[PDB]
Amino acid sequence: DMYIERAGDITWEKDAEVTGNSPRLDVALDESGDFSLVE
Amino acid sequence: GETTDGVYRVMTRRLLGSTQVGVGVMQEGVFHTMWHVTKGAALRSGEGRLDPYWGDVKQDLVSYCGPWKLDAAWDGLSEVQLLAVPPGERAKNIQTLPGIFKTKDGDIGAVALDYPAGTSGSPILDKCGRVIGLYGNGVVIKNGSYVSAITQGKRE
Ligand SMILES: NCCc1ccc(NC(=O)c2cc(Cl)cc(NC(=O)OCc3ccccc3)c2)cc1
Repeated sequence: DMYIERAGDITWEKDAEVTGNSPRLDVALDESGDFSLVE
Repeated sequence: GETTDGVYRVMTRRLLGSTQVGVGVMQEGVFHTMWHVTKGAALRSGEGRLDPYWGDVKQDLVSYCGPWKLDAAWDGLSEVQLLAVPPGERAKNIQTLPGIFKTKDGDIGAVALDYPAGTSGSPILDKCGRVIGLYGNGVVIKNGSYVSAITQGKRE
């Protein structure tokens, strides 16, 4: 029996920590909703 | 139960202790999460029950109490924020410039941020605070790291 608990408001935070890169990848999506890399 | 708009943890008592299996968004009385988090099962909110309303395994999305309400899209130019809700940890906004998933059926925004599997369903937002998609379905690239698609439904 799954249950939910509030974790916060959905708002943009000014001066939030900035990280992560922006890769461009060729991918395929199968009928089961799984993404895979196409090379 | 609690129906106030916001981000929520999805918990289960089936496994050891109380385990967080994912995250979701409550908006306009509808609860939005990823299919792999709940597998479409019913949810509890206090003494109330949330019943599934719509879902699709290929999109990896599910809505409860009503149809999918989130219809904002990434503009393809601007930075976004992942409002990450990791298991046992406080909600935290992380700003990033999305990458791209190029598919035979079009391009999708992607976020290269590494979080535990129980973070799936955390919302990705634009500068107006609108949810442009959910984090948690993507791929593992060469280094072993994670890149998630920005998964968004359709508002009928
Ligand atoms: N048919 C769809 C089923 C499905 C089922 C599940 C998922 N999602 C995940 O598994 C998931 C979600 C998030 Cl937010 C992060 C990760 N991270 C990830 O895989 O990182 C590599 C790694 C992990 C742990 C230790 C070492 C390396 C996974 C998607 C889809």
